[PDB]
Amino acid sequence: DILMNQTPLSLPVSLGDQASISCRSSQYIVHRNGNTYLEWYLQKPGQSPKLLIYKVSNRFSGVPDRFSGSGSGTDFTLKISRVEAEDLGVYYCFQGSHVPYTFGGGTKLELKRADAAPTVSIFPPSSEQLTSGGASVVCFLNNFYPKDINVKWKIDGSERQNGVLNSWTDQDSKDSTYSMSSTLTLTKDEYERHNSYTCEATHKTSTSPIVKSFNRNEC
Amino acid sequence: LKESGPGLVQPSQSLSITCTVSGFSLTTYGVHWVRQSPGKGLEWLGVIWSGGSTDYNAAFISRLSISKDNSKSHVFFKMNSLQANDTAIYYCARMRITTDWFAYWGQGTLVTVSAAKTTPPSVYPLAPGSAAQTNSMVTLGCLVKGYFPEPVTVTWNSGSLSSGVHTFPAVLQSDLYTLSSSVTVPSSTWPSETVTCNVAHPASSTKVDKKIVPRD
Ligand SMILES: *[C@@H]1O[C@H](CO)[C@@H](O)[C@H](O)[C@H]1NC(C)=O
Ligand SMILES: [Ca+2]
Repeated sequence: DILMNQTPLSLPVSLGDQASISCRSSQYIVHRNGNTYLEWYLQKPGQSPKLLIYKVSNRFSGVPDRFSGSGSGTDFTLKISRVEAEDLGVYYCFQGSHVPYTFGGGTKLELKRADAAPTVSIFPPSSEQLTSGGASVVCFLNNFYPKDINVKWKIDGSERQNGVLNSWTDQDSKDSTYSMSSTLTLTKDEYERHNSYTCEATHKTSTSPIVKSFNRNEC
Repeated sequence: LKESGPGLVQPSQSLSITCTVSGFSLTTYGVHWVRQSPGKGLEWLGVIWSGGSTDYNAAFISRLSISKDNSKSHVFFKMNSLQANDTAIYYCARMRITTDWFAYWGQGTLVTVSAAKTTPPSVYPLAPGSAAQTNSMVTLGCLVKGYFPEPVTVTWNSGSLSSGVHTFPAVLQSDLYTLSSSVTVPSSTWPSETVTCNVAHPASSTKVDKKIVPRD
């Protein structure tokens, strides 16, 4: 089973930059009937993937000069000479040499901008929810950049992992920031066995984590 | 490439998608099938070759068949024993390309795997904690929990607070969808002036409004 490793995972760029995405395979991508099947696909949000390069280096119809592909064996590279806004999205390589055929994990091309710390807001369970026998604690982490962030729930000084659902927005087309909601859900009874609830966010903009918490006691 | 199939299948059951091809002959070209799980990248499932034989991704080979009818230009994707994590967009496609013409993809077919009946959401208003600090801006929230199917529509003061809203993609757990919405307003506007979450769920024909009141 051929593993395709794309790097970087995330590539921030300013419009007009040169950009390079790398794809390394775990086996030699050998020819079939004289054809080397290495292909690059771009997916923009809300759309089908679309072919950019096929047979390693060949631009597909309607694909601009700025896109080029190269490589052989186990090392392949897609290059964009000067990035436009229409190129922002996720890029996937694909190999059609060895069954079963495999995509890489994808590389997200995103717009660079000035760093921005998340606005963190934490919310105790609604009273109306406790009445139904459930309890969900909700943390919003809004308008940060870069995308890289860690979110950790703490209950009474203990990291908690079960019951946690996360969800994120893609890059905002107004201000180029990211946002995220984290939701720790427990039974009413488990929620009542404790008092201090904390959402902790580690991010580039702060040397020590950004913390928000409440005591159930107070609500 | 035109696709048809069910948007909704129940966990133990099967899934058939039809891909109707036009412009090329299935006697000449293979057709591939690919999918995309909600959080995830593209994944290759299988191929049916021009000569009629098939190859598959090893994680699926035991429960997936691709079949075709050369005369009616149909390709069929049949998969057994679906599970919640088989929820995805499924595409048919031409791949392993040798020339520009004939490299089409299908639109994609969204398939959702769930046991749940049509279920309206529980909507919960989220005021800040009693001790939370006040700055110029205050953030409020809405939790739309335990509904099925997608979509819901979340507005704040009937759309008037659009700027400053974040609505987050729903995530599917235990057969039901849950999503979150945050709005951020000047502290001079709340709690002085009323802020409300309006939630609509077309499938259950429910419309629910929920005032964000401080906890006393
Ligand atoms: C998906 O969930 C099913 C049912 O619990 C499980 O058998 C399977 O291992 C899971 N597979 C993946 C890739 O998550
Ligand atoms: Ca074969």
